[PDB]
Amino acid sequence: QRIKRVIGNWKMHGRLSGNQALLTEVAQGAQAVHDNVAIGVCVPFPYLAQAQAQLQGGRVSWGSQDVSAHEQGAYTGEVAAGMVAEFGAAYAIVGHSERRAYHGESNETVAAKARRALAAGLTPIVCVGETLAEREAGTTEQVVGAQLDAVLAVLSPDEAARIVVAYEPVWAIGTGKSATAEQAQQVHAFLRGRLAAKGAGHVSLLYGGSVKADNAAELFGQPDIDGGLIGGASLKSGDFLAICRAAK
Amino acid sequence: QRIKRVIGNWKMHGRLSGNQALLTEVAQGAQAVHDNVAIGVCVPFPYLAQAQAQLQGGRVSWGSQDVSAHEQGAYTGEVAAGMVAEFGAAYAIVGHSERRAYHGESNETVAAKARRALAAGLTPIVCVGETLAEREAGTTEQVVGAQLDAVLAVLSPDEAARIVVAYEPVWAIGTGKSATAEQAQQVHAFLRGRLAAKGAGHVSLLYGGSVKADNAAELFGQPDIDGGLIGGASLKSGDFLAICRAAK
Ligand code: NA
Ligand code: NA
Repeated sequence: QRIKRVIGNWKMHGRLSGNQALLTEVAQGAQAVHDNVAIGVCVPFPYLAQAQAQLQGGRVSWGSQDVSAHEQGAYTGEVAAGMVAEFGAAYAIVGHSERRAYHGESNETVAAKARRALAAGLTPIVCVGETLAEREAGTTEQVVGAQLDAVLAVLSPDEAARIVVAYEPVWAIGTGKSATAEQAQQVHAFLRGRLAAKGAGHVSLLYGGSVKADNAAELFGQPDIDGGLIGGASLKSGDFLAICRAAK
Repeated sequence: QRIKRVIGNWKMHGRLSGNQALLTEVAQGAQAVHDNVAIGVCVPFPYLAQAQAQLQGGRVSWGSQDVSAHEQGAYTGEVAAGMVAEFGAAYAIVGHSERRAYHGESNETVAAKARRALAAGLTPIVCVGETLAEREAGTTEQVVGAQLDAVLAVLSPDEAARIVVAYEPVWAIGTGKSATAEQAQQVHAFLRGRLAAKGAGHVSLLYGGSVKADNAAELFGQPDIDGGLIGGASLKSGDFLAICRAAK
């Protein structure tokens, strides 16, 4: 029995007063979700203090959407895992496809980010995923395998047991193709096998493609999908809670 | 006369209790500095709320070390200029050499960041600077000129009159080489001419190389150097205030 999780990635959205509305609604609605679902939100850096003040003591966790590969130094604009941790955050997303694409983050850089998260007392949500070109070239397993291996290679098994992994079907996001639950399960089963070989087979594997209120039950019903890293639906409390309830 | 400014770039340093100590010392010391010097600190994103609570109503301004090229969207980890503005920040650093190198930010991306900063009511500190390879190839003017032109091209003159520009001699970093005051002036005079041709000739031009208590007066005495964007010396209140006082 592995941990079920529904974690919202707000991405670059939110201002103080809209954040307070979403956070109150989610905290109030979360009381009605089955108690085995770990619910969390990852907010933009400046609002970590707000998320703490509003959610502290409740069942909703919070986190950042990135952390630096280093603990300190001449890295203008970057935020250290140690900084995020001081606001009682539980999570840090590392290696999101948007950052691998737009910021050029390599497999090895993501591995360093995972380690920094752990060292600071956060649970890293380690994102992996292949592009359309990669999938059509038949290299899905080589790619997401190399991404995950790079992270596992710098951790002991006991450290690896503490991560979360998220699969993003980048090939189905704004390309004209779409993913089925079965196609998701196929990659999750592959990733589960790599985790087991490391001795981290119990780690939560979250689906990070398009998750909406109408498809959550089908996706989360798959045997190796333990929940979701939710995009746009995480911005409207009704949709987000609907998704949280489907993870029972 | 143009606005004299000394702005500390903390880079990726600081935790809550050390931040409070530095902020207190700087605010207290700032009360004795000549009143024509605009003193500011740019802090990591999670501490913008802390800088506001501690500095509000005083003469020390605060800012972020970056802002997104976009106002909102699917840009996991990125922080919008609007978000920074809600914490009463006056500044955002855009195009720092560390971000052009480590994050691949192009000339045109920096220009978009400047615009987002202005639209949100921040003063962007637009960083320009050439590498060693560039300087030794004789291309200093072609490079820093292109970097500045990209930002000026997307602004009207009235908009351009609101920016700050900082020159970073990237060629002096980890190279053993150093810049003289006369060399700094030569580049500033070139950048001043480009600003004047746009109708933005009154803009503050800050020197962003290595500034220490013992060299500040010589650098800031140059006719086109209006102050400094300070690195490591910004981390110790005594050294930072020394630098601030020299901008009289
Ligand atoms: Na399942
Ligand atoms: Na001067």
